[PDB]
Amino acid sequence: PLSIMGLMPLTKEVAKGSIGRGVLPAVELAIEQIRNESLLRPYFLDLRLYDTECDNAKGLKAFYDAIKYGPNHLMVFGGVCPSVTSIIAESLQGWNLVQLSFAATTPVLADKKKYPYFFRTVPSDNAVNPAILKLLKHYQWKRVGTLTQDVQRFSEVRNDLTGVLYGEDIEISDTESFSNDPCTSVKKLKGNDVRIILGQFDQNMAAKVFCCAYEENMYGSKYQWIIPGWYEPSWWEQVHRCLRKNLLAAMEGYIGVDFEPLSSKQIKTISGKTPQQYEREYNNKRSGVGPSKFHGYAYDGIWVIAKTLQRAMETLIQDFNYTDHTLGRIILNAMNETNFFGVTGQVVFRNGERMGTIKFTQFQDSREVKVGEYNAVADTLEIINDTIRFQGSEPPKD
Amino acid sequence: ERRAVYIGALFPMSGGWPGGQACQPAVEMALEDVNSRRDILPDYELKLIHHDSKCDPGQATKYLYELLYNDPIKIILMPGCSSVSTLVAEAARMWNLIVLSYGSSSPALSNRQRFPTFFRTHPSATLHNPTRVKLFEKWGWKKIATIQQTTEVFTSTLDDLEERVKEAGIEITFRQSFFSDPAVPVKNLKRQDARIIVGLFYETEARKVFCEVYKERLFGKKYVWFLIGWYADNWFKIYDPSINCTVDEMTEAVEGHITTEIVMLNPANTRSISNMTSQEFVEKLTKRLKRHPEETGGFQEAPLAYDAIWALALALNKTSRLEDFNYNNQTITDQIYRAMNSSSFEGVSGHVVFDASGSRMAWTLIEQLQGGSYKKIGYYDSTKDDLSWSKTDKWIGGSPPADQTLVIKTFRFLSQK
Ligand SMILES: NC[C@H](CC(=O)O)c1ccc(Cl)cc1
Repeated sequence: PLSIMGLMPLTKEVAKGSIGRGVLPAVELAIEQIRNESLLRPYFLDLRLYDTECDNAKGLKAFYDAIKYGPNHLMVFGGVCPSVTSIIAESLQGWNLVQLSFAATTPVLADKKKYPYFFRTVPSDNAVNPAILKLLKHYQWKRVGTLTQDVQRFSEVRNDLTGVLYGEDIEISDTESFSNDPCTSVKKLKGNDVRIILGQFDQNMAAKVFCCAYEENMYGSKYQWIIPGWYEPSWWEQVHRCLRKNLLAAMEGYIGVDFEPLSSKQIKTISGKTPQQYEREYNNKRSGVGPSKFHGYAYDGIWVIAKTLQRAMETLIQDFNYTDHTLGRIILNAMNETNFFGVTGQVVFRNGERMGTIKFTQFQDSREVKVGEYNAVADTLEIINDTIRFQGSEPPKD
Repeated sequence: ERRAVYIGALFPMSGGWPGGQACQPAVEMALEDVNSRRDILPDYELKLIHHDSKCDPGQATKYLYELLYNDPIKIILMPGCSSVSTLVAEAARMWNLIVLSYGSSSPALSNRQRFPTFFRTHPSATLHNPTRVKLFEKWGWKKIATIQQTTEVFTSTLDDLEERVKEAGIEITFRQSFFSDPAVPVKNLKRQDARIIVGLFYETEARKVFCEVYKERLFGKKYVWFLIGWYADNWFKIYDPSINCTVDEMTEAVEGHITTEIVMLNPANTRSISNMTSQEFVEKLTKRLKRHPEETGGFQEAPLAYDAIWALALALNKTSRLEDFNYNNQTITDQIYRAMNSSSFEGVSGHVVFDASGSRMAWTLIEQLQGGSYKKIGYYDSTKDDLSWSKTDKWIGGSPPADQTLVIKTFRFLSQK
């Protein structure tokens, strides 16, 4: 029995419970396959699920109860909402526990001096900066402007972007930031002849930004917008200043950037299957539960946990009463060594951060379509032709 | 013979704000003074169980677990800085506990629908904002910049400063934020030509901010910095291995910056409920300390801890019932909540009242660094609109600088020769 502490919103009352309920089939498949093939020969993986409704109070209560009443847990697995995830991840080191998340995408968790024991199988949303760098190098865009909403996540994404570009020859002409209304800032962007704009703002502020861009005439054949792509699908007509035709005319052609759910290769993964077969069996396993985006990352996370427990038992003393510093260090050093082809690509960690594939999508007439990928392990950007298009003949130049 | 009742506490002895060093002996003094008196609790006894939270939510989480899951049942917790206070106050509704802070100034902790059982003796940090707006209006500045750290206390202070400053016709042109590294926002401030800068960050981080300011030459005759007056008096001369800028460079990197702080101590010489004036309190505290007051962190917040302990004791006396308290029922905790909500007594830091707005103090001290030392340059009372200006502030050139130097319509005249 190798007990694992599973924290994720399973409650129906919370909106984020959809993530846990759609992820559970994937983790079930992974653990049942591990039990069948018997990777851990004498032991067996015991995943204990503790429900956290993304309330900091209830999440901390569940964590405390699992620490005291539950078995001796070796690791923590899960953490979907950012508040509870931050609370647990900062404090893990006190109990020598090691966390592996699959939904916590905030870039602040990448600080390995405040979160030394935190790991991620999902690319954080500040890992889209080298993807944007390769996209800029692909079209010879050597002068960009930025429009950043002033909260923590976007500020950190921008403070990382400015360091990614350091050494290259892409200069940030103008830098802007707003808090409540971006209209004052789009005017300053227009008044400096900024052609390529890297926006880091929220979903509710995106509608305002695009309305202010339509009013400022910051669109058409000679302007390009590159905004985040994790917005929910059909996020424009859900809003109800500018009537929808102008909003759509202002946002036609923006390139979203986001991580990719599943791989597109056919090479056999560590499970002995291909990503297409895994997706087929996942879709026929869950009957009516809503499909989540993190099911592949949960499959890979369970396989990472199994492999790291295996290679930690290889170097072995085994008891864990939350006092064993040595066992925590052994599990850390074993998790740092994870390298295998999972269902979402190759699973490699660079200081706790997963090196995955970032996909590009472009808003055509009334829907977003995929227009390329960026493989961060090989550092290669491939743009799917026949898909990406521009309103002018050539790409807009700065 | 007396049934002991226990309180939990978390004193930050290090980190962002090391207030525990001088707020823990104050709590010891207050507990001794309230246990010696037979009028307050004739049959109970207030005892303290404390831990050094170091002012970070990780060790605070560990010690909160050790507190809530150990031998003595606690009736109230007393966290320190704003981070630990927010964590405990939003986690304490599951165990039905009351949280009473003494040094927590986060404006976000005034939300009753989010921190339902939270009290504090420290004023909210929204009091610095009207003083800043008054200093902007006096000197005629209309567009300012900000460089904060993304902690909830500074975010809330900046939001309130925003809705304040927008009300008087002044705009914040540039907003920068950073989590642990200020180099990029500092160089973005330099590249954007910002003149009047409001920095909202802790001291151990102000040192890094100002190292990066020195390396960017973002100081001199054109720039004015508005910091927080709660840092140590020699915070720029303190040796710090994380920064590369030496002491002599940093001493001139920060020169002529304005700071604001609240008084926190009763200026009058009347006697409080403990039968002790502010001078005797300060003298006993100084005799109780191990180092000098100027180098002991959190000396200006010790009366707040004293008054917090006294208010807790008075509210427990008003109900006088205690050993029947467990983390499950809601009767005793909301009884104590109703008792504390209606507290009013003359403490060593003025009239102690637990209001929702968190602003029971009025006077704001305004200072300025002149030649490596702080000199007081005024006072301000936000309610009666009083500005006791002392006419002492110095400037390079006799007059305070101005941002965005204005255009001058100079005429061309026929040569007179
Ligand atoms: N009592 C002072 C208060 C403590 C806190 O907010 O945790 C404080 C606020 C802000 C700063 Cl920069 C330094 C200290």
